[PDB]
Amino acid sequence: GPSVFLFPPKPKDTLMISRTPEVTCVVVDVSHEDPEVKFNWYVDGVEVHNAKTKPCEEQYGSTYRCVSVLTVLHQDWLNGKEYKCKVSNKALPAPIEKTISKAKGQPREPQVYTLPPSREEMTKNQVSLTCLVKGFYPSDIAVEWESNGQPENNYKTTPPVLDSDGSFFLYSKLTVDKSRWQQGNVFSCSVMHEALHNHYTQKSLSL
Amino acid sequence: GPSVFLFPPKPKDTLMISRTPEVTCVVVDVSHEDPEVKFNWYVDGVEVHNAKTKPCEEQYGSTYRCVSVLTVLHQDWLNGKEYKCKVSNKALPAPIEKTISKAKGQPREPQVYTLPPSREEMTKNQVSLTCLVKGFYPSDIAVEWESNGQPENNYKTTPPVLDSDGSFFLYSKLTVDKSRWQQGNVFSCSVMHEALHNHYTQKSLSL
Amino acid sequence: FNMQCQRRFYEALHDPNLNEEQRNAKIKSIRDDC
Amino acid sequence: FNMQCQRRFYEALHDPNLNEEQRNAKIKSIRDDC
Repeated sequence: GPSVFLFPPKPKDTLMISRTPEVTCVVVDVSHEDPEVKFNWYVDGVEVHNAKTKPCEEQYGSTYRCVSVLTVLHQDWLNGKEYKCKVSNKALPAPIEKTISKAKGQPREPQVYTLPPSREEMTKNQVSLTCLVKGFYPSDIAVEWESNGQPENNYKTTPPVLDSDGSFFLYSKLTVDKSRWQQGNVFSCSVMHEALHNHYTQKSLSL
Repeated sequence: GPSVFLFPPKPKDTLMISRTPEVTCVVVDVSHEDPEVKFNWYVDGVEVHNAKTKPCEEQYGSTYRCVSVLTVLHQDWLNGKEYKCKVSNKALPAPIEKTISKAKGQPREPQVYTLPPSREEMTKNQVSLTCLVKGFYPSDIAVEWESNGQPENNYKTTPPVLDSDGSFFLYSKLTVDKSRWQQGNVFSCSVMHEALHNHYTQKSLSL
Repeated sequence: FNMQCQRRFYEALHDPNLNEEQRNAKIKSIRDDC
Repeated sequence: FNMQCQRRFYEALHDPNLNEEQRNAKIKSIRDDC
């Protein structure tokens, strides 16, 4: 039968007032004979009506996928409100309901540290600019890089790792040609997290 | 019905002649009425007999899980030999076969770089010693820390992250009291990987 | 992004003199009139 | 661990003058006798 998944908003979207955080309800394997789905959305059990439900799309096996997207208020997500998607179909005797909310627990402020390339890596054609982010809770976080007021997109970030004191850490690695680094360009690690002032901090790294 | 999982050896065990690499075959959810499994082991399709099979043990519920462990030659694992576990049981019409081997692909040597604590972290009670390991393939790798010839176990290592050139990187973080760091102790990141000379390299870090 | 509005969002979010209704209205104003 | 044996193991493992049989034997002697 049809199964339902409910996805949380992107961490950055809940934190930055310039973005729109959304919760996403996905139902898959809707049969071909009963192609129609109805979504009901709830915030702390109270039905809401502002969802964007697009029409169902046929997949390979002739079954149907159906997506509904609910935009949520930044402060409601951060304040722990509970978002529920209910999926109704004729092939189902009872509707399926999933529910999600923000990770519980006292938030903890990430400490952000930039680490320049070691002298040994300077012998290579490219070097690694490192951003260590440690001590944060919950694990929802966004990390980005820029230089000279322009985004740097050539970085990889590790998943959060649970540390022994109940907080998380990660590292973000920006690869740059050693020539750019040696010409003294300023690079910046930007971190977005609930427990940071303004939800935002930027740490610089330069030769 | 019964299901079978086949676990590879630990990366360190295949690499260090002091260690004994092992492949492990686990069958779960064996019926209570037939608490009886037969393991057959094969190396590149040829049956081998040196496995250590422990008697089945019954879990919660009435079902049993059953483990067989096969020791393998370091060079055979590294040279891509294929290890197969066959699980036979009266409930099953057909035996269940699982096969594993080393990840395939040209091995690439990890580059190992230690990064001292950020000058801005020296205001805290504890500081972070960082080991960057990059450029390695396959992802099988072991990372440990030492100081003054004794193991340091208070570290966390990220899972490997696939970089954009088909190689992997990771960071390992050792937390030390700032006092230890400032009194000049030498700390060591040790990395084990099939593409390192002697499968082993150690890089040092100190004030 | 506009750092002005992000600062105003955050200060409203954590203003202890605002209750949930007042906080929502002031955050809505920032969202709409930035 | 003993670094001597580990060096000998690695040298035996990559010695291009050893076929599989000769490599297995040299590796087995290393593992067995130190």
